[PDB]
Amino acid sequence: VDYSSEVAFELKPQAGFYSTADEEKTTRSMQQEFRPVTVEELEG
Amino acid sequence: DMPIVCETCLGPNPFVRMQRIEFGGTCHISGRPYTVFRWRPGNDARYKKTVICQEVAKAKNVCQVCLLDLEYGLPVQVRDAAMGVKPDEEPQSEVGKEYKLQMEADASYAAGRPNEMLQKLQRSQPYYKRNQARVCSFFAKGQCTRGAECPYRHELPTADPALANQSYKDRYYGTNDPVAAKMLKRVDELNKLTPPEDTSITTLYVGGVDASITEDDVRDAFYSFGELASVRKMDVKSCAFVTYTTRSAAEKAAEELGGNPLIKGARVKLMWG
Amino acid sequence: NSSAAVSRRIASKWPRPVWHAPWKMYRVISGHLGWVRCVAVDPSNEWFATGSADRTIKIWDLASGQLKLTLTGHIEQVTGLAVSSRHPYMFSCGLDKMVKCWDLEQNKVIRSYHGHLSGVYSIALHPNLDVLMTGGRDSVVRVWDMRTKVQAMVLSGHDQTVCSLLAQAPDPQVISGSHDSTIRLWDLRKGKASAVLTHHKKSIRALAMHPHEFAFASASAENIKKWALPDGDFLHNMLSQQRAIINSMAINQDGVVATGGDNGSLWLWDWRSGHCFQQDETVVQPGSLESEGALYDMTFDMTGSRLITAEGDKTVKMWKEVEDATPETHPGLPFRPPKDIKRF
Amino acid sequence: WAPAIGGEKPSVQQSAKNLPGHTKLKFRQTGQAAEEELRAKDLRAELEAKERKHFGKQSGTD
Amino acid sequence: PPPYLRRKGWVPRRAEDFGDGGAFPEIHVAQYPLDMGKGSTGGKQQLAISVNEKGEINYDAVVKQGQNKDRVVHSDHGALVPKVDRLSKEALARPDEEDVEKTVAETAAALERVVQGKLSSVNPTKLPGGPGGSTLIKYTPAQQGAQYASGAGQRIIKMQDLPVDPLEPPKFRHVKVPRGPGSPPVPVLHSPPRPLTVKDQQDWKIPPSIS
Amino acid sequence: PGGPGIGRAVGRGMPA
Amino acid sequence: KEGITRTSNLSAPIIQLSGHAGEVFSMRFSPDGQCIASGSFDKTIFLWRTYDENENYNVIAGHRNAVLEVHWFTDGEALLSCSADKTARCWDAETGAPIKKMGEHTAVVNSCCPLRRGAKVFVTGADDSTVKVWDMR
Amino acid sequence: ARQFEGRQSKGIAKTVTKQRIESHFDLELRAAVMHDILDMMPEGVKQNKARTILQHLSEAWRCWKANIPWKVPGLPAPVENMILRYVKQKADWWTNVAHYNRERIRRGATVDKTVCRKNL
Amino acid sequence: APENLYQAHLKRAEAGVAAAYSVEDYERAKAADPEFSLKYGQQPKLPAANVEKMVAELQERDRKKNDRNAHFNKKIQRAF
Amino acid sequence: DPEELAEYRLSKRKQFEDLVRRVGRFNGGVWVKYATWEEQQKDFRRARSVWERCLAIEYRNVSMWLKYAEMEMRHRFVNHARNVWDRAVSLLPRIDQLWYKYIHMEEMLGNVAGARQVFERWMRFEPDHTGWMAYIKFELRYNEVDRARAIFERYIQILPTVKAWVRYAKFEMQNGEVGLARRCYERAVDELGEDAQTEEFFIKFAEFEEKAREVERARAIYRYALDHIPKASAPSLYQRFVAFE
Amino acid sequence: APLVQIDTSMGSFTVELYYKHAPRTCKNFEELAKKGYYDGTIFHRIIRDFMCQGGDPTGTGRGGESIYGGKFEDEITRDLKHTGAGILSMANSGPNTNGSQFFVTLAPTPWLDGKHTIFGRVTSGMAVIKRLGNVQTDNLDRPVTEVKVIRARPV
Amino acid sequence: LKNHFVGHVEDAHMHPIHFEQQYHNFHALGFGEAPSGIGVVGK
RNA sequence: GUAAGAGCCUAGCAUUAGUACU
Ligand SMILES: [Zn+2]
Ligand SMILES: [Zn+2]
Repeated sequence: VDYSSEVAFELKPQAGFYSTADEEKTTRSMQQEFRPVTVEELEG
Repeated sequence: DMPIVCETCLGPNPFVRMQRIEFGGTCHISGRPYTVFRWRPGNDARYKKTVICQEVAKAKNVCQVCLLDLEYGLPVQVRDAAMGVKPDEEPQSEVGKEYKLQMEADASYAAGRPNEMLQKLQRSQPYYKRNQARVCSFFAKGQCTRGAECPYRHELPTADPALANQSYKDRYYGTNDPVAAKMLKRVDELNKLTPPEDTSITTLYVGGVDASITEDDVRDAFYSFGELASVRKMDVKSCAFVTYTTRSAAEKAAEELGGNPLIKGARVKLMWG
Repeated sequence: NSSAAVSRRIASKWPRPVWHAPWKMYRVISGHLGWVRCVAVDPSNEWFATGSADRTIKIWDLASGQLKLTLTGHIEQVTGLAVSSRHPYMFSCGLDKMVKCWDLEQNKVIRSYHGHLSGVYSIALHPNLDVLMTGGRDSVVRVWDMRTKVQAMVLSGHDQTVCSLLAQAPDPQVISGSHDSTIRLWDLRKGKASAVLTHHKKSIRALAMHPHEFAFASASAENIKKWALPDGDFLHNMLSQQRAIINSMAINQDGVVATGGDNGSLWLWDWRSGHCFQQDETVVQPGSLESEGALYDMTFDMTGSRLITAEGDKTVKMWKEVEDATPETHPGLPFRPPKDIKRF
Repeated sequence: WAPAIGGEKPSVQQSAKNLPGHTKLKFRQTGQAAEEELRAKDLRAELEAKERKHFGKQSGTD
Repeated sequence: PPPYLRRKGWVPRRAEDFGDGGAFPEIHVAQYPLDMGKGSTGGKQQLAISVNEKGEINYDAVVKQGQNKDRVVHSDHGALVPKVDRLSKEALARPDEEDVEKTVAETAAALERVVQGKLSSVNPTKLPGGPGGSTLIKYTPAQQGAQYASGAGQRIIKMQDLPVDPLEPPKFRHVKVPRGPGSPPVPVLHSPPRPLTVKDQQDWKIPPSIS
Repeated sequence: PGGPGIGRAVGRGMPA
Repeated sequence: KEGITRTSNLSAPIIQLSGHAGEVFSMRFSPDGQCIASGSFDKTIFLWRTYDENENYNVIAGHRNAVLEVHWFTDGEALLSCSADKTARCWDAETGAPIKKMGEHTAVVNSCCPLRRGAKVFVTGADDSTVKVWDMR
Repeated sequence: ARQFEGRQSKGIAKTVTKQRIESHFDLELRAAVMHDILDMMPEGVKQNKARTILQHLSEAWRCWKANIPWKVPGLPAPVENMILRYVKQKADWWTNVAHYNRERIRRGATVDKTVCRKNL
Repeated sequence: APENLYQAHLKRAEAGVAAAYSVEDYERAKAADPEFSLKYGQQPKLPAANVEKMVAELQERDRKKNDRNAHFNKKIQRAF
Repeated sequence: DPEELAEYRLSKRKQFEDLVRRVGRFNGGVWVKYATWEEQQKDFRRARSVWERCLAIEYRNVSMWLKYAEMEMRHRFVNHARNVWDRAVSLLPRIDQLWYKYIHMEEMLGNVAGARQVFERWMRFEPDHTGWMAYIKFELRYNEVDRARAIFERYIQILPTVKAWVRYAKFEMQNGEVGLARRCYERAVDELGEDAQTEEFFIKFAEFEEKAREVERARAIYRYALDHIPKASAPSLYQRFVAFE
Repeated sequence: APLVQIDTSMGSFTVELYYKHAPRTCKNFEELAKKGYYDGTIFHRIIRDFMCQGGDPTGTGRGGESIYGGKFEDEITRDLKHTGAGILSMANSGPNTNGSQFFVTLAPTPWLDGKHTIFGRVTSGMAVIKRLGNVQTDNLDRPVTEVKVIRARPV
Repeated sequence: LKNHFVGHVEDAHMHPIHFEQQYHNFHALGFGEAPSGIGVVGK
């Protein structure tokens, strides 16, 4: 599979009482960021 | 029980004989065995068959045959662009795609205002010429013996050579679909009214205006995109002068109103005055 | 309402226990060579079958306790037994993943129901359709056509071993209890749970229907609950805790609920009030461990006057009512209504 | 540690054990404990009769 | 904001211009209270609250979704509560033998549907044959214009099943997927946790096994 | 001489 | 539930009669209102009860083409069937036998009507542009 | 069909045949002990010591076979009694299989080549 | 212990209300908002700082905080 | 960072998917690593799907609901966190800690109306004394003593106990009301009625009327106690009465 | 005439009733609120970006009675134009066929100007309407969680 | 509220002459009867 | 010495849809 084109077997969070449009936008912005990270920092 | 089909891909006949081949094929997207339907749209037609699952069809509101959208008949790109919606999240993999399907089994396209963009960029009458025999591959190579009898078009292929390699999955999803690419570059040029080398020409010419449109009516048209310096009628030409005070406002007025807007019904053209 | 409000209602209106004569154990039958694991009474009430860890099914005379016949066909323990009321058929399941239809006119296995991926733990015959239901360690109730041996249905959703099973003619036609601590009430037409009951904290190893009322009892290591049907409305807990894993539960027509513990306890409760009028411990037959003392199955005979228990000391034990008892000579354990104010 | 869970065109592979057999069910007739025949009797009479017979005619004494 | 028939010439521009929202039909510019009506409305509509006559909110919609929409889901505390109303022999009364007979018949019918599907569909010696006859259908499109079907409204479709070759081997290979998530979870309607002593923490300390 | 007829209760379907 | 004023004795207020294998071209209620004569394109006449089962208790055959029109005779025991096979036929209803088959028309016998007061006489008009009157005996 | 549909190698049930008889026993045996373990633990006890209880059951079986009396000093008596009852279940099974295979070996009935060694 | 970490959860509760919010903060947020019901689901009007407060608060918590055979015995001398 | 990153991410995601199809269902631990890694990559669509696949395996694990909602909280996804809390608290309404952390998240955002609505849902599931006490302390924290008083009314009704009543009365004697603390002891003996006969109830009555300097009231209390209390229970009460004298 | 009140299971919001541009419709809504008619009365049709229909007591959506005994006529103007959210208009099945059913608009719906008689706008509780448009609905635009109008009355 | 997905699919029953006759009045000739009963179609 | 696999180059199975201009 390509596990960066697609989300593997994606289970989207189920809708609740609160509107999560803004949260989804922020997640995309975070994904867009590309700060330098070493392998140790990314694996912890 | 019935294909989900573009009503162009049913041809002029109000009566349709269609063959129903249950388990007749694999969906060209979900790779799933499904019920195929085959038919001849009209007398000048060939026999077209459905290309995708019924579900995979009604997900993206596309025809089972042409894979074009159902409301406007433009590829899934051009509609997704005007819909402004995210890239396809749907998994390209088939383990992924079938997992998504078996999920959605066990538990956005109908509620949009008609987009003027798509409406502007669509065909008025049906492309029945899409329901017609392929081109005779033996006529191309000059070796066709079948004469005029050939059920295949006795013409040569006149096609973009980057085109004629289109992918099902890409015309259904919307990624590098060369036809909608051509179409969006067309609208890119038509949305590209040349802002001339003269920077200070702050006037836009409004031509083809039918007489029942008055000068304050075109003022009601153009006031939104910036301050007007002066609007000038001349019905002899059925045309108008409109000068603004800032260039960028006339740029706005060209960019929004270059792709032939209609003020109160009149098909009117814009030019840099 | 509340727990306080309802507790006061309960102190006022709890159904009082109906007097039930005590039961005494009058017969041990030795002869199985492994834990007796299942019992089943024949609808004529003249023999019972017991399946064992020694892999056999023994047919016993219900009045003499005499070994009529031994049937060997399972490779592993016999875990469930069901004698058909409408067919001359016995059904067995086993840890060998196999379900068998025994022709009782041949004394032979004539059909096999193939498809459990692990050991089978529970069996139930639909009382009106020619359908059987088995549950096992694959967390699934497999619904079989009795005739064609076909797996008509899989009831999916449990997460651990389906340990108990009920079948009735009204909806829910299958009730299962699992090691995942839930009870599913199933819609047999749709193949879907019509209810999931999550009130138990331990695994539901025993289910029992009331012979006449639209209600079932479920039993855990922690509580015996009583549930109204169709929808599985929690009625109540038994007013005491057998502090045991309950392997087996049988309900009588008098409303004697017998529950049998993994420690060999046998408590007799009043259905309808929830009150235990008797508490017994097993005696294990000579040689046994006292660790090897569980009570794996119990059934009442068809009259309700005998209780046959299948035990881990490899005995069948038989209990009869001391019915020459009267509410004065033999009241048993006496009742105090649930007077407490508690949290539910 | 964890068993396989067993959830449920059709495949055309036909097993030998899945060929037709025992294609009709036996039902309990009159005389084999059929349900309508068994409402008619008192099973407690027959049980206490058989138990008394066994329990006396194993004791060997009147 | 100016009251009814007091708004001539007074136009709103911002959210704060509406008071607590609403828009003005007297005005003839598009208003956007609370920024409602800005392009598309977002994604994935939210669950709704249900409030009583008295004002007791219901949050069940969290738990009553998907396949849980259909079934009995115990969500609250009163499902945990002993029901004295209901313990009488008359309260726990089986359905009418007539309704039970209808259920037995419907279930037999559905189960024989499934069993005969499993027998026939999966049996391959069933000799394949002729063409599944034409069925007419009347199909009325979404989009009917005087250009579609040449100015006709509806379509009659002759649906002709094409016969399959009896010698046609199995056409599609079978695909493997992991099983999906399942039906949605159900509230765990437990009694209060019973406190583990530290004693009963120690009498379940299991020494390590030294082989 | 009962023939190959049945009568069953069914609602009348509606197009909308 | 919904309790809307049951008019008839029928089990339900809408009953579909199935069992035919062709178009149903004409139907008729018994004069005493407890029979159905249904004539199909399948050249066959179903006899249904109007109450308590809606049982098609008889299928009368004997026309070689679509039975286009059916009436009952004034007493309800004799039936007049008219067809496309150029043949009008008098049948006995209770019995399942045909009484008198007259085929004088040259083309499809479209229409017929039996007289309701007087003798056993029925008109039949067919494709030959001729309307013919037919006395029973 | 195997050529054109592919092998249906997926969750179809394997019979318990003579070669799987002893390994399936232990599957089922351990699953049974695991049932009991999860039901025996009190409500807030970390339910992960079951693996060490299963190791104690393996040990107690080897100790039975070798005729070694065992006494784990800190084993809860419930856990120990569960182990003893299931080691006795295996001991009954194994001894009965030994009785059975001895009668077949004595008769001359067909036994595997390893059944002779296992029975000795 | 749930009582130990419960008084530590109340440690955190009263500490964070003493650390991130004030009485006029609270009461003027209310003075803007009459509904303190039936409004469930709709996010409430509160300063955008509040969010990072929570985050920073919990992140605060964060900065407070052979081979395999050695561990085994180290459990036993621990116990034995 | 570019397209060398992306393929290291492909490699580690294929590693995670392999480990998860192997070990994922039968032994926990793994989805937490997978989801914390996807959180390190700042990919929250992917990490939310990993947490949802954990909870699709086993939703009854409080640890997983906590780690999920905390991932969501610590990245300021606060409506997402609320939704996780709503589900965790709907599905496991008997884990007090879920309710605590939902309430805490709401008051850390200065959302005390939302925190209070979570407290109302929790009180509907009838928590222990500690749940009602936390609710009361919540309403005190925002100096809402009318609200805390209404919670005490509900508290002493729901759990009718001496602990409920003596805590109510301690609240009142802290609160500024001493005729109300007397009122609450009096009301405890009438409402509680029976089973208000006990040691610590009378010990608390004595100490209250003592720090009210009504020592004749307190003597009546001590006697009426020794009268009503079973003198088996008398040693502590009587030594404390000696301590009064 | 001013300030009728709807309080629903999702919340409470209040609409003014326009006196001059549409007297018949406004009097209808006034009086029907007064008589206890819009009680229960679930919002049956909710379409995002479009409208929140309500007013049919039967829950079908097919007909809601009036004070005049049946239908009545529109009051379309070149003044009253559906311009934004919160506009309260009547639901008709064509020209001059209003009943009781109304809809609050959630968006600018030009394509209804000339067909649906406006009579007001939501003065207070636009938050409730925003939350109410985004509620979960089925394939018929019917809220999957019933949105009752627990009480409607003038103020 | 519609039946199929992109419109309403409804069962029909005619006699077989009629499908074929209309299908070939339009099919071959270009102009035929509308199946809705509303006039004729095409040129 | 098994014999497993990864890859490289070259490496003959399935498909019938899609190609516009005021
Ligand atoms: Zn098409
Ligand atoms: Zn050619």
